[PDB]
Amino acid sequence: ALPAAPEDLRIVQGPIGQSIIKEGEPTALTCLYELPDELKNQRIQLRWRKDGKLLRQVELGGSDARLVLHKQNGTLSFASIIASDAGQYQCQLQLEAHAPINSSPGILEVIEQLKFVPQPTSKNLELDAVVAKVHCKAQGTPTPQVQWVRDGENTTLPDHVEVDANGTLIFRNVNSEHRGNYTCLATNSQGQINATVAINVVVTPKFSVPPVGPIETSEQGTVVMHCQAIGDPKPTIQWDKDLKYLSENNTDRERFRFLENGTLEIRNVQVEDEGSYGCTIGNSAGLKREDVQLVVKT
Ligand SMILES: *[C@@H]1O[C@H](CO)[C@@H](O)[C@H](O)[C@H]1NC(C)=O
Ligand SMILES: *[C@@H]1O[C@H](CO)[C@@H](O)[C@H](O)[C@H]1NC(C)=O
Ligand SMILES: *[C@@H]1O[C@H](CO)[C@@H](O)[C@H](O)[C@H]1NC(C)=O
Ligand SMILES: *[C@@H]1O[C@H](CO)[C@@H](O)[C@H](O)[C@H]1NC(C)=O
Ligand SMILES: *[C@@H]1O[C@H](CO)[C@@H](O)[C@H](O)[C@H]1NC(C)=O
Ligand SMILES: *[C@@H]1O[C@H](CO)[C@@H](O)[C@H](O)[C@H]1NC(C)=O
Repeated sequence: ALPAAPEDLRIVQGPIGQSIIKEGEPTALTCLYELPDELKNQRIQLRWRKDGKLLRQVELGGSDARLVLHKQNGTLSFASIIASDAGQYQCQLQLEAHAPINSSPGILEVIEQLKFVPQPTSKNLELDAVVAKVHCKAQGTPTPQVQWVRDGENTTLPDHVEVDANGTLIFRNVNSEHRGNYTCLATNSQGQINATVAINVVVTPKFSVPPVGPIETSEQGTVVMHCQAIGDPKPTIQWDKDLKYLSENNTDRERFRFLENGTLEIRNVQVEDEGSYGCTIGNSAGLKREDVQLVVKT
């Protein structure tokens, strides 16, 4: 129950009753004011509120951003409208220790861009994964309907593929038939947008020929240890000793032979050659390692 503000302090041109603006467009809401000279040194605040919440304020009397409030004329200016700018706006002229002067409210409606939020992207699913999900959400005016189809010659979603009420594409017990290009369509009266994404099915490496040991030999003998892998993408193999990689850069080049088929052959075995040798198999999907003990008998 604060005292009323003086009559010469007033909002001359408040916001328009209703504005409709397209997302991406600039706009501005008005709050032209008259500030009498006998208050120029008082604490006077011009505030803009959105849905009842303070949004911008500037002191009018005593002591590149997208959304700014201009001191001289009270304009709330939007350099570019975004969907969340929609709401009910009101400006206030507030002298310290007095009742605020309230403008009429102004409704700001935004014609939203038809677009995905966010835009679906390509995914790699693990073979035999129990559940895998690909979200699809869009905005627009009105809110668009979202659906999934398969791209290409056969548009039907494979078995154990479904779309839930949120537009989420769901794969159950991922198998090789799930691989393909899948299209999310968002449709309303503004048109239709189409995000097609690659859904690949990958397989972490597995040993087809794992290293097998213990490998026992005598000094000056020759040993071989094997490593071959399968997977999708085609895995690479890498030899280590005690988790330290092995190559020509750190082994005797006339004794250690790294064959193309994954086999490691050690000629003229020495006592120091003993230890734990490992093969790591890897692709873009994952990694595995298996090790073997090399025993050198005196
Ligand atoms: C208020 O002043 C600013 C700064 O010059 C200007 O950009 C804006 O257009 C003005 N408001 C109106 C409604 O003209
Ligand atoms: C299209 O794909 C579905 C789902 O995998 C399958 O059941 C159907 O037989 C396919 N149709 C043709 C003509 O290949
Ligand atoms: C849809 O999303 C909401 C969250 O907005 C969640 O609570 C609900 O469980 C989801 N529905 C399904 C079927 O996943
Ligand atoms: C998707 O389309 C691209 C381009 O046509 C093609 O190379 C690819 O094999 C298709 N399928 C997947 C799973 O990416
Ligand atoms: C979706 O867009 C792709 C291009 O990315 C196109 O090849 C495909 O035919 C479109 N699908 C539909 C149902 O419009
Ligand atoms: C790799 O090739 C070498 C030489 O031909 C052979 O001795 C070895 O057994 C091969 N490894 C496997 C796992 O076949």
